Amino acid sequence: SEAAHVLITGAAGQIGYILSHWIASGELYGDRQVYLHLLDIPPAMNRLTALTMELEDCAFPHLAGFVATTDPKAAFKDIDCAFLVASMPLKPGQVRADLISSNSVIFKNTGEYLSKWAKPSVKVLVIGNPDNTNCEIAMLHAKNLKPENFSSLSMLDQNRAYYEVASKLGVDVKDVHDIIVWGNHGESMVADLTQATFTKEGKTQKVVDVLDHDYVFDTFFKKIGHRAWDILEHRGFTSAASPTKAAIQHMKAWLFGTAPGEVLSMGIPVPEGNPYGIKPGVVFSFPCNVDKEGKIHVVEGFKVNDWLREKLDFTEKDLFHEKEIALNHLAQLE
Amino acid sequence: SEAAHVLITGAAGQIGYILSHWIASGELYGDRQVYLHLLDIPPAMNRLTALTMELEDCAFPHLAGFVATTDPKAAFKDIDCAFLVASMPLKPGQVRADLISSNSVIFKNTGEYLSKWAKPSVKVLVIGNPDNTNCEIAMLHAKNLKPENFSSLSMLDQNRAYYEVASKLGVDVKDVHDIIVWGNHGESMVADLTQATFTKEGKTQKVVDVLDHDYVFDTFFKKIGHRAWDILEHRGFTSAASPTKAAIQHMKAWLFGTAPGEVLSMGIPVPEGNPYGIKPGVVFSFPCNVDKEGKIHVVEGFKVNDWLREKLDFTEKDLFHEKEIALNHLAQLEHHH
Repeated sequence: SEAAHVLITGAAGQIGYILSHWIASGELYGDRQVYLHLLDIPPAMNRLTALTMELEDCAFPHLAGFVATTDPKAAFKDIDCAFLVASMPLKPGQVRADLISSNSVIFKNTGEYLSKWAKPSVKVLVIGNPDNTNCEIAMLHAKNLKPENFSSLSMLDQNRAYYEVASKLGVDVKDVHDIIVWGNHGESMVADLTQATFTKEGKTQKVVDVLDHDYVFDTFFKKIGHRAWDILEHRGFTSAASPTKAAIQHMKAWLFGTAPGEVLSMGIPVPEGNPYGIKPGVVFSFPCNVDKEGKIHVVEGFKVNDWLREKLDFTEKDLFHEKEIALNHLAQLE
Repeated sequence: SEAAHVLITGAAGQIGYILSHWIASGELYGDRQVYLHLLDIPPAMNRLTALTMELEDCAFPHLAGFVATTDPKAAFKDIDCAFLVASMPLKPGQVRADLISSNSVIFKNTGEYLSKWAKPSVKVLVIGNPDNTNCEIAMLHAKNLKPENFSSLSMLDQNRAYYEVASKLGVDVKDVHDIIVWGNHGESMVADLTQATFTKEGKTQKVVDVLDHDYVFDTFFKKIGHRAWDILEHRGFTSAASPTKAAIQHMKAWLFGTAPGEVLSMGIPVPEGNPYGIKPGVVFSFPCNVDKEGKIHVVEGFKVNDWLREKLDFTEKDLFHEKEIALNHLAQLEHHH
C-alpha cells in the first residue's frame, strides 16, 4: 500500500507534538504507513525541528517520512487527511465577533489550499476554535471539494460528558449510553442527557429519571462548560492529550467506520432532510455513525422533547449568526 | 481479568503525561484494563490533578481507575509494573559523581517501597538517570524482590541509532538489523554497529562493510552521544515523547515477549552465565529477547572483536565505579548519623 499523507497544522504546538507521535505509532491507519505533513508558522520552526528529531528517535515502522515546513503547498500537497489544529487566538480586548472574523481569513485561505493541492478525497477535521464556523468557511472556499470532505471535532465534549455522568452515577463509562453533544461549541452547545440510559444491578434506566433536575439541567452543563478552564488553572496550559485522543478517535471512525451501536457526536455540514429539524447551511454537531465506506451518517431515532427543541433552535440560530459575521467580514475585505 | 496496576513516578512531568495517556489508551496491556498509580511530590499535585482530569476526559474504556498521590504506600501497593521516571536532577556545579550520590538515596528508598508493597512479580523499569546505577541501587535495597524484577531503559538510544543508520544507508528502519547498545549510559555507552546488517535492493550486507570507518567509529557515536543535548537545544526542554515510546516498547516486550528476530537492548542485572565476558554485580545493557513467559534472555551468538572487547571492558569498569560511588555515599550518610 502507498503511505497515507496526513497534515497537522500548528504542528509545533502541544497537540501537534502528541498527535504526530500517536499517528506515527500506527494508531490511526493500522498497518498502512503514514507520511506526515507538519505545518507551522515561521517563529515556530525551531520547535518544529525539535518535533521532527523526536519522531526520528522513535524509529517508528509506520513512519514513511515527513514534510516539516512553513510552506502551504508542501504542507497540503496530495494529502489524504488533515487535522486543522491551528487557529488565531483571541487577543486582549477582543470579543467573539473578532475571533470569528480573524479566523475567517485563515480558514478561507486554508479552504483554498485544500482545494488546490489536497487529494479530492481528503478528509478534513477542523479542531481550531471557533471550529464549526472555521469548518463552514473552509468548505465554502474549497471550490473542488464537497461537504463530505469536512467535519469538526465535538468528541472531546462527548467524552467529558460520559465521564462526568458515569462518575455521578457511580458506574463505568461503558455502562452509560447515548449521551450526545449537539450544535455549536461555546455557550450554545447542547450537552444532551435526554436520550441517555445507564445500567446497574440488572436495570437499565434513563439518566434523567434518576438524577436530580437541578443536576441535569444546571449543574451538569456548568461542569462541562468550565472544564477546560479548570484544567488550564491546574495545568498552566490548555488541554492537549485529551483533545488529541478525541481527534484520533474521530478520524479513525471516519476512515474505517464505527462499531455496532456506537454513537459519536461529530460536527458536519447539515444534511438536507436530517431528521432533527436543522436547517442546511452550517456545520452542526449531530449524533453520528460512519459506515464501512467512511461516510458519516446522522443517527436516526432520537427524540426531541420541548427542552431539546429549544436548545437545538438556539444553537442553530447561533451558528447562522456566526456564519453571517464571518462572511460579512470577508466581503468587507473584498 | 482484574486490572493491571501500573505505577508511574514523577507522574506530573511531561513523560508521565504522555505515558499515562498512552497506557490508558490500551497500548501496553491490550484488552486488559489498567489502574494507574500516579506518584509525585506535593508541589506537583496541581499539575497531577490536571493530568487526571484529562485522563477522565478521554473516557478510556481500558482505564479501570487511578490514584494520584504523594504517598509511597498508595503508589506502590500491589503494583504489577512500574515506570521509575522520577530522579534527582544535576544541581549547578555538580559532576556525575554527585548525580549518582543524590540519586542513590532516592533509589534506596524506592527499592524499599517496592519490596514492602509491590507484588513479588512486579516489573520495574528504571528510566530516571543515572538509570543503570539507580536500578542496581533499587535492586540491592529491595529485600523481597529478585534480579528478574528489574531492568533499565536503553531502547531510546537503540531507536536513535536505527533511524540514523537507516537514513545513512537510504533504507527503512525495518531493513536494518542487529544494532545493539551495550553497557552504561553516559560517555561509556557502546553503540555497536559491528553485528549489524542491512538489506537494500535484495542484497544483504554488513553495515560496517559499506559505511566509512570514520563514520562508524567517530561521527556516528558523536551524533548518538549528543542527541539528548541537541533536542533540549531546539525544544527548550528534554525529550518526552521519544523516551515514552521507548519505555512502553520495553515494558510491552518484557510483559509479553519479543517478535521473531527482534533484538532489544535492555539494561539488566548481569547474568552470571552471560556469553560476553561481563562480570556480575551491575546493571548492563545487553542485546535481549523476551520469551512468552516474560523472561528476559541475553541473545547469544554475537561476535566480540577487539574494538568491542575494549569498549565493553571500559563500560563495565565504569559501571562498577558508579556503583562504588553510590554505595560509598550511602555509607557516608549512615556514618554521619
